[PDB]
Amino acid sequence: MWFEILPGLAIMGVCLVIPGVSTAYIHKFTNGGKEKRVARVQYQWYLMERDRRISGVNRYYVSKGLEN
Amino acid sequence: MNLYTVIFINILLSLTLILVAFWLPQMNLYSEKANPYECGFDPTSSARLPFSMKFFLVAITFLLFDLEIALLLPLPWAIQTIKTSTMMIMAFILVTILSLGLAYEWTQKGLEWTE
Amino acid sequence: SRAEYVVTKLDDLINWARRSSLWPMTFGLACCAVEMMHMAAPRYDMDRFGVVFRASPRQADVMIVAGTLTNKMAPALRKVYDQMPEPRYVVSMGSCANGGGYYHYSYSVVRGCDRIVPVDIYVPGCPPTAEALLYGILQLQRKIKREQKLKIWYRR
Amino acid sequence: MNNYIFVLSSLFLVGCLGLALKPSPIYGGLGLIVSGFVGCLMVLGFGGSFLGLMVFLIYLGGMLVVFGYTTAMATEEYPETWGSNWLILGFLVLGVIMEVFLICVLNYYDEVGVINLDGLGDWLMYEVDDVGVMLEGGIGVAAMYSCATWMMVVAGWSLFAGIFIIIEITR
Amino acid sequence: PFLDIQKKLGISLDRHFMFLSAEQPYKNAARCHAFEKEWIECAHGIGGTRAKKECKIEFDDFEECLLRYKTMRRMHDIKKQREKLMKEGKYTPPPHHSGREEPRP
Amino acid sequence: ISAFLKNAWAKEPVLVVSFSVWGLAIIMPMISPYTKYASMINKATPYNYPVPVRDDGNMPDVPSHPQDPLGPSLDWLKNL
Amino acid sequence: YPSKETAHWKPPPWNDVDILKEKAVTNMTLNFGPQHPAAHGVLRLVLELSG
Amino acid sequence: MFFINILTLLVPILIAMAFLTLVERKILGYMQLRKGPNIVGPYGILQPFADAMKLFMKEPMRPLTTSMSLFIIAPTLSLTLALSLWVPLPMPHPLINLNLGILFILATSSLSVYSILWSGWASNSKYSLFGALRAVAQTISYEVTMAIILLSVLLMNGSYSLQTLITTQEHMWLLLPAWPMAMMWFISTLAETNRAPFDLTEGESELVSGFNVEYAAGPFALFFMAEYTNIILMNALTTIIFLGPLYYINLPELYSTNFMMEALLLSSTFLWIRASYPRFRYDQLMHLLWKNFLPLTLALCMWHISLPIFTAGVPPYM
Amino acid sequence: MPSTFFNLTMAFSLSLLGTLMFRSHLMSTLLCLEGMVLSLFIMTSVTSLNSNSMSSMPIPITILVFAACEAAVGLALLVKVSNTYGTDYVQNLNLLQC
Ligand code: SF4
Repeated sequence: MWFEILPGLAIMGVCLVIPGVSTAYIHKFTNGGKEKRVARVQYQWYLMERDRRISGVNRYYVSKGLEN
Repeated sequence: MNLYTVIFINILLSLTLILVAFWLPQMNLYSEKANPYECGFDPTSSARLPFSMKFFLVAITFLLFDLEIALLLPLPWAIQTIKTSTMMIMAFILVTILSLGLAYEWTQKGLEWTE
Repeated sequence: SRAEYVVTKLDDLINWARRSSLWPMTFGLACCAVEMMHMAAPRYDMDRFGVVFRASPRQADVMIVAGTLTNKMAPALRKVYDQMPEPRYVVSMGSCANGGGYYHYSYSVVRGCDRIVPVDIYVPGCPPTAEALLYGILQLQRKIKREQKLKIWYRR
Repeated sequence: MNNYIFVLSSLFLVGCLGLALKPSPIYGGLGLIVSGFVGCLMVLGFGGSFLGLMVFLIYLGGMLVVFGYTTAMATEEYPETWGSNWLILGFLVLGVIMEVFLICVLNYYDEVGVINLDGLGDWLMYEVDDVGVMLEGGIGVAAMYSCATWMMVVAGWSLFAGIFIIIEITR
Repeated sequence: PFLDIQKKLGISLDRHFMFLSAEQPYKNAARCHAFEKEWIECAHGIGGTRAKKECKIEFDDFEECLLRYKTMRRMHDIKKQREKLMKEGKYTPPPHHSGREEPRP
Repeated sequence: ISAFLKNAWAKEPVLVVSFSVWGLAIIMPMISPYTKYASMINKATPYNYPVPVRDDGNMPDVPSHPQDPLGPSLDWLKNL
Repeated sequence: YPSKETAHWKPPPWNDVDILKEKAVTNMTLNFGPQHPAAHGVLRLVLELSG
Repeated sequence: MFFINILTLLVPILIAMAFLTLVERKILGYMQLRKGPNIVGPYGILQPFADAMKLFMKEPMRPLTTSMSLFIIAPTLSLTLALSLWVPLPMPHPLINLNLGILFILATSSLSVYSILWSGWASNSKYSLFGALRAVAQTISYEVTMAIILLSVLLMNGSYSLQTLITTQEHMWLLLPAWPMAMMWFISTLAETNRAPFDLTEGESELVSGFNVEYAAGPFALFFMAEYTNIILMNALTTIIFLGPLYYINLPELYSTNFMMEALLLSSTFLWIRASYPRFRYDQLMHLLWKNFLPLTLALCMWHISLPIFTAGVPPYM
Repeated sequence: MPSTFFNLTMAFSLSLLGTLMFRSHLMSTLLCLEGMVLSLFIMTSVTSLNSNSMSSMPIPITILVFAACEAAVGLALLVKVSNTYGTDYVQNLNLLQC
């Protein structure tokens, strides 16, 4: 019947959901728990560079709070 | 660096597939297999003879319309202007001119094809 | 176990691919083409067996000679066979094609397509039933299933 | 990454030389598309995004139409490629080697005046508004709709009258 | 312009983006805004021939700001001398010039 | 000539809708009451630093603090 | 003032039109069969096409 | 790690296309009252791999009359662009955040035409030339209206970046404000992918095969792979632009799943249409577009320039 | 910047050389005209971006607009030329010598 279309469509769906989930998780993991910052504009790039220079480890995601 | 990396990986993947395709299968090459194809009977002429185009006018009109799309594309940034009256008036003028040109070419049987 | 074992399994995979996906070229010369169409029809459904028609001989595997092979036609059939890429197989369906058929003693008809091309499977009939042609296709799949090309190379 | 823009410019020169040697129009259009891509990359490296993407788009369309016309009208039985004629092939290789020699000669004669293979890439981008917001070329090109309105007026009339002109010419 | 129709009518179809100091979108000043303004104001009033001699200082400064040749040569000389010293083993760069510095926010 | 328009609506609907929406686009900006607010919002969007002005003592209107009652107010946008 | 080089020149036509050799318009020839999906199997419909 | 991300974005997409072939064949079968593939593995799940193997193991061919350079280049370019276009897509976080993502997509897709064109010329065969020139006509049709459609929706999006579309449709679908634009976009994508009804560049009936008449084995496989990657890509683009999924910053996987559902449904709709409808005559395709879509598209472009101004709803830049 | 501008100048010069030195095909000459246009566009855009003179970036797009218009006129002339002399070879374009 029509139920036999669903198998290949299931393989489809898994292979099409894998990309987004994978990229999101990789971004979080490689940017330390926060989704990748976006530099649409030179101001945001400047802020990210300031964060990198302030981290002391040369990584923009490492954050410093009032304790600093 | 990342866009370069991804596009280079794509290029390498495609090239690797091409190389596999061209160097894996067993090859038996002879003239009949390598000659062009035309539905069973040998060609009667070359494929490089002139091939008249019946839509040349709309080809050039496509060039012009592509450039007018070019003029239109800055609109998303333009709309942030403080001179909205002028922006809107100029965009309306441009689109109206496009429409009138299309209307003229339509009424002069331009979008039709030569026979 | 042995390089022979791995080569045998590789050959098995090779033939599994080739037999599971074989694309007949859209060739049809007379009545027997109608029974080929019916074989394509829903009731038997060639596609179910992985068989799908393709027009360009450049993208085909099996040439199903369906119908009489007239002298005038013979050169065209020979060239399309030659232009098919290897590996390629020829299936002859109908008396018209296996031999001269009803028109065997005529001045125009080539008495059998096997004279113009090397045939693999001969399907008899007039017209062979769509079921008969399906059985012939399965026979060709069996023929491919026993190939031993890689094994013959390794032993070579 | 210091020689990036110089390499792109050199590849652009190579593409333009190939175009100049006027091979068959099909291969000329191929080389022209490659040159357009190189120019887009150069503009993007200099930081303009809209302009480079823009040439790429416009000229994909333009060279499509050029393909159509050349295959409808500018075709021979035996189209000539770059390697078809030893004259063209030899002058292509000669162009490459002579341009390299000229680059070296200028480098040695004056190391700063024009070409500076020493410090190549140091003097690409000069100033940047680090804390600015709008800096992208899109805003500048959108100036047409607000300040440089005369510019868009003339361009639009150019296209509008172009339609009539081509209609009558092809009549 | 050969016909001063724009000046007569008091309109500026194309006179308002002639140079770098002109108004730019969203008040993003260009490179050498100050130098070009100085040159333009110096040359205003006095004719072209007088300007070519009198406003020479301003024009030269603007050329320097715009094309930057003397700065390029200055840097080339510095780096060539540093390379010579390094080959002779006379000089070593400081940590910050070598990439190891204490970053400033 | 209502028959002409009505036959057009019957046989060549696309052109009729195109011309109608073109007319509506030209008309509505004049009719609409909210047209004024577009330019005001664009001006409101503060994209450059508000350079302070030296207090010479002759500047009553300009404020001395962002939270002072003087100067532009954006409540008209806050409840546009 | 004639010259050996130009002796083969002729006066231009009174109207600008020049009696030019007729261009023999050649139309492509296409087999369109027999082995074609739309040729019913055994038709060599040699077509003469422009565009 | 970026390489792991590249793998996780390419391998699943290639598998998705591979199985799209099977899904097309089975859906067409069950809609034509037949079962389609169902022998090669349980429910025919191994048929795509069987066919890929057969194609890559069949002899590759270099006809004597071909321009071998472009003959080998164009397929590679087709697959390269097909894979590349997946890069900027936000699902929801993009692999590569380009500010002018939509312009990137437009330019790359427009370059895809040159694969067909150069392949058709290099084949040096009459049917191949026919296919190349029909591709010329198809592009001349679709591009002019595609660009204006995207501009019209962008006037409400606010920017050319795709990632902005998610926030724009955080409350509703773009379809409701602009279904008229959406249907023309859908037909235009149909035309662009060379899919039926506008399957003219490879009209198996008229021409035995268009550009890919002299191409066999792995090169032909590359062309087919690029085709069925582009189908999924365009359906994904529709799902992102219109038919906006749901974004909850805490739950990205919800966006991922909603996107997969909508893209799968639209890709199936493509095959539905293929089975349902006949084919156009490329002159009729061109007339359709230029004389119906283009006028209305231009009028809607002016309408959507007006709407932000007179509704006081100009979107935020950035 | 300076080396890139020099290279672009050489590219334009080579395109102009190709334009001034014909080679049988008129469409090829039109393509060389295009190559010159593209080199000029790139030079203008680079200059504007490097100067940060945003008020000048409309000018390059107008360059493209008018270059496209000229190319369209050229292609129409090619249409007429082929419809007359059967091909696009410039040798046949010599009726006005007398
Ligand atoms: S074999 Fe019999 S049924 Fe088949 S084509 Fe010949 S006469 Fe007809």
